[PDB]
Amino acid sequence: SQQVDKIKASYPLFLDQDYKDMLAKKRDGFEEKYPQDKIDEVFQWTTTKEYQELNFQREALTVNPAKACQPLGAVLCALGFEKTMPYVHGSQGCVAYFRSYFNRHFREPVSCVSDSMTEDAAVFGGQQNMKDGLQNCKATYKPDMIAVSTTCMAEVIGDDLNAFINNSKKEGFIPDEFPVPFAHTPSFVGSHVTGWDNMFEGIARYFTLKSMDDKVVGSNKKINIVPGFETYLGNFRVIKRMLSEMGVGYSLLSDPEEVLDTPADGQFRMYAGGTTQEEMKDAPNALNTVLLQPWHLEKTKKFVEGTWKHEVPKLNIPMGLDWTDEFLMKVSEISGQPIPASLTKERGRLVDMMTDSHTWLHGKRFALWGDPDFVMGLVKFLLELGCEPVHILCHNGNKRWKKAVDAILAASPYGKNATVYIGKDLWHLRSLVFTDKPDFMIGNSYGKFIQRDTLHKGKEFEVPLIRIGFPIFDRHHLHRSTTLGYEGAMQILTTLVNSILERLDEETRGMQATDYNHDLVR
Amino acid sequence: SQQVDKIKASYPLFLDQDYKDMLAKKRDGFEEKYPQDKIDEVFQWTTTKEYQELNFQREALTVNPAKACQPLGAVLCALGFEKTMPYVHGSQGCVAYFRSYFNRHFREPVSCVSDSMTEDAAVFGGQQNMKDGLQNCKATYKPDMIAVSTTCMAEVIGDDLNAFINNSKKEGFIPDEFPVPFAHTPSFVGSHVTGWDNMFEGIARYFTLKSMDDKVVGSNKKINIVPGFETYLGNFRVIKRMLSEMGVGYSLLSDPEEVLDTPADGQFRMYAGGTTQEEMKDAPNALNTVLLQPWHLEKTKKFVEGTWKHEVPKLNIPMGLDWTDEFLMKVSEISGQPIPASLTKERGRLVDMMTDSHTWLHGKRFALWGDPDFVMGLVKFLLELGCEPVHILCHNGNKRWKKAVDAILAASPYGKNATVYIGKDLWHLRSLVFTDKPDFMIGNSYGKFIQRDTLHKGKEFEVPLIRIGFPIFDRHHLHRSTTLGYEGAMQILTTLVNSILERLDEETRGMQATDYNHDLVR
Amino acid sequence: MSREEVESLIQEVLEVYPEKARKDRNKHLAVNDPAVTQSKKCIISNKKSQPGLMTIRGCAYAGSKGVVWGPIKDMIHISHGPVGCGQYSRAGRRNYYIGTTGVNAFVTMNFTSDFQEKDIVFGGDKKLAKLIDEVETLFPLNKGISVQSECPIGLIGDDIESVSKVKGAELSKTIVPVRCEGFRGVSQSLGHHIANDAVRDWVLGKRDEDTTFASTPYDVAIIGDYNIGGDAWSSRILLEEMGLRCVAQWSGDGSISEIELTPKVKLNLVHCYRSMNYISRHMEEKYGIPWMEYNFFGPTKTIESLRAIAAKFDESIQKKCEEVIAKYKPEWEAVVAKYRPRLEGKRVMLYIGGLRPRHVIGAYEDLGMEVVGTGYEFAHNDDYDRTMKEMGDSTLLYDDVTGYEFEEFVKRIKPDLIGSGIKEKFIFQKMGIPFRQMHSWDYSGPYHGFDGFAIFARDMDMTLNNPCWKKLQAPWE
Amino acid sequence: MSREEVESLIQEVLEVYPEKARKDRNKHLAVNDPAVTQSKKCIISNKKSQPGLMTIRGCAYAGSKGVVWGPIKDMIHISHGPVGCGQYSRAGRRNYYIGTTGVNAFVTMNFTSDFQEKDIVFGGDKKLAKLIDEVETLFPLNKGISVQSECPIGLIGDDIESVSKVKGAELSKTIVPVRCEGFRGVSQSLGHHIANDAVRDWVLGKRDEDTTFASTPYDVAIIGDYNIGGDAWSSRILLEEMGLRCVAQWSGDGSISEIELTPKVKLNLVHCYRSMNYISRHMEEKYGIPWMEYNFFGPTKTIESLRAIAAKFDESIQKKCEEVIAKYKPEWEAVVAKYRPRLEGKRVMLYIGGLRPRHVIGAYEDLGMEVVGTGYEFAHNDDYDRTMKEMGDSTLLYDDVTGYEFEEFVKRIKPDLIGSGIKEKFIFQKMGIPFRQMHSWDYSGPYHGFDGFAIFARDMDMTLNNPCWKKLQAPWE
Ligand code: CLF
Ligand code: CLF
Ligand SMILES: [Cl-]
Ligand SMILES: [Cl-]
Ligand SMILES: [Fe+2]
Ligand SMILES: [Fe+2]
Ligand SMILES: [Se]
Ligand SMILES: [Se]
Repeated sequence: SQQVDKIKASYPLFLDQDYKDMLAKKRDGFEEKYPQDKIDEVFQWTTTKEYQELNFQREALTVNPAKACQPLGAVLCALGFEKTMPYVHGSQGCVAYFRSYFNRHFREPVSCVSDSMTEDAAVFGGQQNMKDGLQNCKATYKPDMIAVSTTCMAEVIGDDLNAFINNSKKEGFIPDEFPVPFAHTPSFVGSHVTGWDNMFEGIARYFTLKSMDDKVVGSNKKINIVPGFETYLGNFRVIKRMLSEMGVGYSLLSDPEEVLDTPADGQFRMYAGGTTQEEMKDAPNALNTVLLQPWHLEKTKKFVEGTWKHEVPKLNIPMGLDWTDEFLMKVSEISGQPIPASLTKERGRLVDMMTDSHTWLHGKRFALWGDPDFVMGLVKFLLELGCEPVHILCHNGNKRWKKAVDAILAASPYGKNATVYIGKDLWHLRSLVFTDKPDFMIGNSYGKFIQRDTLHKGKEFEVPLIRIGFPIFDRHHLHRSTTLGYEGAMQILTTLVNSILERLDEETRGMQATDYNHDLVR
Repeated sequence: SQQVDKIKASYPLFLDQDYKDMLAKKRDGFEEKYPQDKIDEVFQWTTTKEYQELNFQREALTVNPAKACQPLGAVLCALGFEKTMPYVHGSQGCVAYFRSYFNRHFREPVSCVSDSMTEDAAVFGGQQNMKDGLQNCKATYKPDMIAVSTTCMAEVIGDDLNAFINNSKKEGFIPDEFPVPFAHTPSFVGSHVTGWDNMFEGIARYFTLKSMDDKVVGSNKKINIVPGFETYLGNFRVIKRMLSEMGVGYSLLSDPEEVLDTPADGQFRMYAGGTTQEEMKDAPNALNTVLLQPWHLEKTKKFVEGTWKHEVPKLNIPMGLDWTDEFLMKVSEISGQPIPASLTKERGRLVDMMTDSHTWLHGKRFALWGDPDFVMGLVKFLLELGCEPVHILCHNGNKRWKKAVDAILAASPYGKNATVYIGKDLWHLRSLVFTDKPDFMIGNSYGKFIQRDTLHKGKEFEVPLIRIGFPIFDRHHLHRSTTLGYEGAMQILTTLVNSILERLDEETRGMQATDYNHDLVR
Repeated sequence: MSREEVESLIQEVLEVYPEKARKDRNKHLAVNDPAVTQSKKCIISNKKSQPGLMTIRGCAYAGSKGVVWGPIKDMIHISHGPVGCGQYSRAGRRNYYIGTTGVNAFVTMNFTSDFQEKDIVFGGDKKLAKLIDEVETLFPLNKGISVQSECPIGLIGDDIESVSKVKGAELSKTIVPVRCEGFRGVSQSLGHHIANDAVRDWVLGKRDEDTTFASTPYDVAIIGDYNIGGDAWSSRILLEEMGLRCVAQWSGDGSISEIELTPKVKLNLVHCYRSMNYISRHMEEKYGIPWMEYNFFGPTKTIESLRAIAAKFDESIQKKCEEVIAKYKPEWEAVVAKYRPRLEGKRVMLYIGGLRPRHVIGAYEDLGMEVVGTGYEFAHNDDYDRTMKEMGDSTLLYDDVTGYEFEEFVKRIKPDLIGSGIKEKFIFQKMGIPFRQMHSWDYSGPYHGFDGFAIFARDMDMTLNNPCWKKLQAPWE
Repeated sequence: MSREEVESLIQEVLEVYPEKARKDRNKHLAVNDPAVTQSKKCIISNKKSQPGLMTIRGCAYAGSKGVVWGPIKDMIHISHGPVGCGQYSRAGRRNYYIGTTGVNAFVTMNFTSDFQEKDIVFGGDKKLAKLIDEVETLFPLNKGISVQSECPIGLIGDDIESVSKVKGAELSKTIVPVRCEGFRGVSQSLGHHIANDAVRDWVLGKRDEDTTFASTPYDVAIIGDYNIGGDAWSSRILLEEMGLRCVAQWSGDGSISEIELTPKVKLNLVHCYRSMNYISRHMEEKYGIPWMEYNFFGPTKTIESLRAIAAKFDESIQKKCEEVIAKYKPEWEAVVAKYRPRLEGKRVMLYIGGLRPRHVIGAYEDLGMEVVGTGYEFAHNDDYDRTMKEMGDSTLLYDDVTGYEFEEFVKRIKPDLIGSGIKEKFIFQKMGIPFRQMHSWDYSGPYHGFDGFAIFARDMDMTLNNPCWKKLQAPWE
C-alpha cells in the first residue's frame, strides 16, 4: 500500500508488514533456503584466520577484482585529444560497458564507437568492419581524429590494425591525411592502465615517428606532461594551475577535463577542449617529458626516451608533501623558472594543516587499494601524516612496484606494520580487514560491500569506507576532487581527519553511555 | 588499567568494567540521582508538542543561543585591515574569550588586546587605561592602526571613546597622525554582526568624513565590496576571484583572508595582508559600494549613501544560482565589464550538477540556522534545489528580515511547509525537530547536541547535522570552504546530496534486512 | 507533427550517412500506423548494427549473465574469460533480492576466471576446473554454479560443457555451461535465448519425475520479471492477495529451487515476452503449462491484467480479484488526482531494450501524458507488432537507434521528457530536457503494480517539473 | 642557558616597553633559585594586568562559572547578563560528567538571561525571577540553580541576592547568587574565591543538623579536580582500590548532594590548591576536617601521594596502598620503557593557570624531560613558593606573561616542546615548535593517575616526534 502524501520507494516500502510476511512465505515455500543458524555459522567462518589462509591459496578464482580491462584505459586516453572519437575495433558489447562505467563515475556523456564485429568475422577478419566503421564514424560524428583500440575478440582472431587502417585509406573510406592512431589493447594482458599506456604510445608514434628529422630537443621551451589514467578533474586542473603560476611553458598530453565537464546550457557538446594534434606533433621539441604516473607509462617512457631523446626524470607521482616538492623542484631545474612565492605559501598552508590535525591522524590504521601510482602516493602521504597503511592492495601491481613500495615503508617507522599485496582482490582484502582490523578503508565504491560485511559481525568490527579512487558510483561529484599536489594533499588530509572525527562522534553519541566524550571542540 | 601497546583515552577507557562499577557506586552512594524511569519519562515529555508549547512561551530564559555579542564582530572586522590590532576598551576576560572562539574555528592565532579596566574604573572611568593601553600596544606589537571597540562594562560606565582617544593624542601617548578608529559595541544591543557593522562604519568614517571635498564618485573606476562578518576563507577568495576574472577594478574592504591563513614555515606573522589605509581613504572615489551581507550592514549603508553619495544597489547575498546571477549582472552594469566566458561556463557547470543530483535532493526537509544573510541565501538555494526549508531559525533576525524571507518562501512551491523564527534559540529548534521532524539539520557545531537528543528517542527519529555556518569546532578545516557564488553553490550542493546518500547507505547497510537497497550506483 | 513532417525528418537525418549506412538505417525507422498488424511491412529489426554509428546495444553476455542468470541469488555465476565483462556488469542492474551476500547469496559479487595470456594460448578448461573447486571451498552454501562465457571461450576452442559435466558429476552439483559469448548474435537478445536454452538443458528437468511438491490449482510463476528496484515483489503481492500462489519468480530474487519447481505450476505469467517467451513455449510443449502475457505498468493495465489472469481460474479467484481492485482503487486514484494535473498533455520519447518501450505507455497515459516516439535496442518484429497498436498514429518508431539519430529526432520533436538509459541520460539533460532512466528507474522504484505506480508518478513529476529546467539559459544571454 | 644569559634575555625583551610597563613587567619575571623559600623576594604576582600588552588571562566569571560552578552536573547555572560570556564559555572546558543532558544534567548547555537595553536601563531582577520560573517548568529535574553574574549586574545595582532568597523560599529550591562579575579582581583567581564563598554561604551547610549519613573511617573527598577528560575518575579509581570511600568530587562530575555530604568526610584531598584552598580552610575551621595537598601527575608523584594519603589512616589502608602500587608498577614501567627513550633530554616550556605549571613537572621528569621555563596566568606567591623547589636552578619563571614576552623567550630558549593554551597553540606551531594544550589536553586525556600517565606519555611523544616538524622549511629555500 501507499499513502499518497508520503510515498515509499523500495526502502522502506518492503519493510511494511504485508511485504515482510509475503517474503517470509516465498522463502519458506519455495527457496529451500539454508537455515539461519547455518548462514550465521558460515558467515562467522568467513571472518576467520582459517578462512583467510584458504582464501589466500586461490590460484584460479578471482572474486571482486580491483581492476578493469585495457580498452577502458585506451578510451579514456583518447577522450583527452581535441575532437577525437575513441573507436574500439571488435565487439560492441564492450563499448556499451566502457561508456556506462565512465557515465556513472563522471555523471557525463561518454562518446565512443564500435565497429560491431560479429561471429562472421572469425572466418574473414574485421577488415570490412574497419572500412565502413571509419567512414561511418567520420561522416556521422565529424571527429578530426579517430583513435583505435581493440576488444578481445579482435585480438584472439588476430586482426592487423595497421594493415586494416592503411587499407581503409588506400581504398578511399577515409582521406589519407585523416589521423587514425591505433593500439592493440588485449584485455587478457595487464589492466585498464596498460590500455592507457598502449593508446598513448600509439598516438605519440602516429604524430612523431616519421617526422623526427626536423626536431631539436628544447626548441619550443616547454615541458610535456603525460597524466596517465586519471579520473579526478581536479588533478588535470591542479597540474596546469601550478605550472601556469610558475610561468612554465607546458603541453598536457591527453587532457579530457573539458569534455568530462561541459556546462548544461541547452546544448550537448560531443567534443570539448583536449590536447591538439599540433601539441603531439610538436612534443619532440620540448625540453623534456614528465610522466605523472610512471608505473603505468613504461611503454610511453621507452618511446619518449628512444625516439624523442628526452631524458625523462625519475619522479614519483606528485602526491603528498615530499613528492610535490620534488616535482616542483625538477620542473624548476628543467624550465629555469623559480618556484614562485604563491606555491611556497600553499606548501606552508598544507604544512600548517598537518600541524593542526596531526593528533587525530597519528597512528590511525588504513586498508587501501587502487592503481599502482595512486596507491604508492597515498601510502607516502599517509606516512607523512603519521598514519599506518597496514593493508596495501594493488590488484594490478607488479613485483618491481611492490619492491618500490616496500622500500618506502622501510624508510619510515610508520611502515612497520604494513604489507603490500599484488594480484589480490577485494575478497582477499575483506579477510584482512576481519583478521587484522584497521580503523578505515580508503578505496572505491566496491569497498561499501566490505563495510557492510564488517558491520554484520558487529558495530565494534565495522570498518568505515573513505571513498578515494575509481570508480565512485554511490556519491555525487567526487570526480571534481583533487589528489595531486599541495591542493590534493590538503583535500585528502581534510577528508581523512573529518572521517575520523565523524566516526568518533558516532561512537560517542550515546546519551549517558558514551557522550561523556561527545566534545563540542576537537 | 592500560595495555602499553594499545593505550585507551577517555573513550573507551571508562567503559572498562572496573571504571563502570566505580561510576555506578559513585552514583548510587552519593549523587541522589533521579531514578532512570523518571529520567526517561521527562526525556519523552521534552520531545512532545505539549512541551514545545511551553518552550515557545518563554519570555525571560534563553537556552543554547545561536548568536554572540557585538565586540566579537568588531574584532573580526578589525582583523581585515593591514597591520591592524583589534583593541577592546574594557574588561580583559572578554578578549580571552573572543580570541579563543576564533582560535577554535580557524585553528589559527587571533591577536587582539584589552586595556584591562578593573572595578576601580567605575569611579573615574577608563581614560588612563586608554592612554597607557594605546601607548603599550603601539610600542609592543607595532601595528600601523589600532581599531577600538568596547566591552559591556565600558558601555554601562559610559566611557566616551572619542574623547578618550583624543586626550590620548593630546597628551602624547600616541602620535596625532596614528589611526585610531573606534566604535561603541554594546553586547546588550543586537549581536556579533551589529559589532561588525559598527566597527566598519567607524573605520570608514575615520578615513573619509573630513576629506570629502576632493572626492568624485567614479573617479577611480572601482567597486568597493564590503563583506560583513564572514568566517569562510573561501568566501573572501571567491569574490576576489570572480571580480578579477571579469576584469573589474575593486577594493575589498575588511579582508582577513591572509591573516587567518598564514603558512607554517618557521615564523609567526602577527599581521598579514588586509585592506590598506590607502584603499579606505580612496573608497569614496569608487563607482559604487556593494554590500555582500546587507541585513547586518544597515549603519554602513547609511554612511556610504549619506556621505560617500554611492547609490548602493539592492542586492541579496550572492548565494545560490539566481542571486549570484544578479550580483554578476549588477557588477557588469556598474563596471561596464561583460560577464566573461569563464563565469558563464562555471554557472552552467553548477546547473549541470543540479540536473545530476535533483532526484536525491527533491523534497528533502531541512531545519537550519545562522546569521540573517547566510540563512536567507541558504533558504533561497534550497528552494532552487527543490528542497523544503521547513524550520528556518535566526536568533538575531528582525521583523523586516522575516518579512523578506517569508516573501522568498511565497515565490516558490517548495516554501509551502516552511516557517521562519526570529528571537528563538536552539532549545526552541530542538522541539521543532522532534514535533515536525525534518530529514537533516544544516547548522553549526552546537547542532550536534540536538542530533544526540534525537538519536536518544530512537534511530528512526535521529536528525543528522550537516555542518555549515559558524562556529564549527568539531571538524577540521571546514573554514577553508566556500558558500558564495557558483563555487559555493557547488560545494553546498555536493555536501547536501552526499549527506543524503551517506544516511541512505547507513539505513540500507543491514545484512539481509535493508541491504536489498544498498546499491553500488546512486 | 504530421506523418509527412516525420517522414521528412527521417530523410533529413539520414542525409549525413554514407550510402550503405543510409539505406540500412532507412529500414529501421518508421512512422506508426496503428492499423498495421504485420510490422514486417513497416520496419526491420534484429539485424546487425552498422559499424561506427554508436549503437546503444550490448552483447549476448549482457543478455545471459547480466539479465537472465545473474539475478538467480543462491547460485554463483562465473564471468569466464578476461576481467572486463564481469567488472563493468558488477551490480549495475538493480535485480533485487533477499539474502546474505557472500554466504548464501551472491548476486552483487563478481566471480571471474580473469583470463591471462597463458589461458588464451593454452585454454582455460583446467583453470575452470580448479576455479570450481576453489568456489566450493570458499562458498560452501552455493546451490549451483553457472559458467557465463565471454568472447574468448568459443574462439579458442575451450570445452566448458565437458568441464561442467565432469565437475558436476564429481561434486553432485548443478554446473551450467552457458555459451553466451558476445560475438554471438547482434545484441542482448540472443543471450536471452541462449540463457533460456541453458536453463532448459541443465536445470529445469531436475524434478521431472519427483512428485513430492504439493500442488494447488492456484499455483503460478512470474516469468520474466527481474525485480528491478523490487518490481517483482510489488507484483507478487497483488497476485497472492488475489488468492494465487507464486511458486517462482524468473529471475528477480529467484532461487534455483523455485526454477526447478516451475514445471509443477498451473499457469506461467509472462511479463517480459522478449527475454522468456522461449522457455514459456518449452514448458507448454513439454509439461502442458499454458502461458499468457500481462502488463503491471499503471492502474489501467494492472487492473486489466489481474482480471485476465483471474479469468483462468474459478469464481473464488475472480471474486478476490475484484476485492484487490477495490482495495487499491482509492490509492491509485489519489496518485492520479495529485500528479495528473501536473503532467497532463506532456510529451515523452522513450528508448529502451525489448519490452518497456511499449509496456509503460499505459502508465504514461494514466497521467495524461503522450508517448510521441518510442523504440527498442534489440526487439524483434513480434515486439513491433505489439507496439503499433499501443502507439498513436503518426508517432515515430526507431529500431537500434544511433546516437546521432536520437539527438536529431529530439531536437525537432522537443519532447517534455525522455525515458532511456545511462548512456543517454546526460546528453539530454544538457539539452534542457528532463530525463528519467527507464532501465534502472534512476535508483528509485518499484514501478510495477499499484505501489509502483505511486513511485512512477512521483518520479516523472519530480523531474519533469523540477526547478532546475528553468535555469539553463544565463539571464545575460 | 646560564643565570646571566637568562637575566640578559629578560632585560633585552623588556627594552620594547614604555617606562611604566617596563618597570612593572620586570617585577613579574625571574630566574629561579631553588634555595629561595620566600618568592616575595623574587617575583610579584596577583596584580592587575598592564593595559594593551595581550595578557592571556580571563576574568572572575571564567573562574566562577567556567571553573568552579559550571561542572556541577545536576544544577542549572545561569549566565546572567548579556549573551557573550555564556556563549564563548559554552562547552569549552572538558569537565566530564555522566548524565542525561537537558533532563537531569546540564553542563554543556548555555542558560542565559540575554540582557537587552531595557534590562540595563531598568534592571534584570524581574527578568531573573521570571527566568527561574521558566527553568522550573522546562527543566523540572534540576536540583538547584546558580546565578553567575556578568559585568553589568553589579554595575547597574541589581539585587540577585534578594531574588535568590525570595524565589528559593517560594520554590523550596537552592538558588545561589554568585557575584563573579568580570570587573572584580584581576583574573580568574578572584572568581575561585567568590565561588568558594558562595558554596559556603548557600550550599555547604544544608545538612549541618542531619545525622542520617552512614559514615566510615575511610571517607574522603577529592577537592579541586574538575575531571578534565576524566582526570578525576582515573584518580578516584586509585583512592578506592586503596580502600578509601570517595564521598565527593569538587567539582568535576560533581553533584549538589555530594557537595552537601562533604562535611561528613574524614579528610579533604586537595589537588588544585589555588582554586579550592578557601573552602578547605573553611571546612577545617567549621567541621574540624583536615586537608592535604596531593599530586597525581606521573608515577613518582602519584606513588608519593598515595603513600602520604594512606599514612593518614590505619595499617589496612597502608597495606592496600602497597598493593595498588604493586599492581600498577608493571603498567607505568612499560610506559616509561617505551616512551622515555623517545623523549629523554627534551626541553619543555610551560604556561598555564594556577596549578599545572608546577604540578606536571614530575611527570615530565618521569619521561626524562626537563622543564626549562614555567609560569602562571593568575597564581599567587604561595603558588610561586611551591614552584621554586620543583624547578631547576637558573630556569625562567614568568607571571602573567605577555604575548610578546612568551614569543621572545621561546625564540631564544628554543624549547623542544611547549605546553600552554588555545590562544598560544597556533603561534608556536607556526614557529616549528611542537605544542601540547595543557588545559584541554588537546582533546585527549585523562592525564591524572597511572592510567593518565600512559596517555600523557603517548601524547607528548606523538607531538614532539611527529614527522610534520621536519617539513616546515621548503627544500628550495
Ligand atoms: S562483447 Fe570483456 S569488456 Fe570486452 S575487451 Fe573483452 S574483457 Fe574487456 Fe560482451 S562478452 Fe565481454 S562485454 Fe565485450 S569482451 Fe565480449
Ligand atoms: S569580563 Fe560578556 S563577552 Fe564581554 S562584552 Fe559583555 S557580554 Fe560580551 Fe568576563 S564577565 Fe563577561 S567575559 Fe567579559 S563581559 Fe565581563
Ligand atoms: Cl557484494
Ligand atoms: Cl548540550
Ligand atoms: Fe554531469
Ligand atoms: Fe592553522
Ligand atoms: Se561481496
Ligand atoms: Se543541549
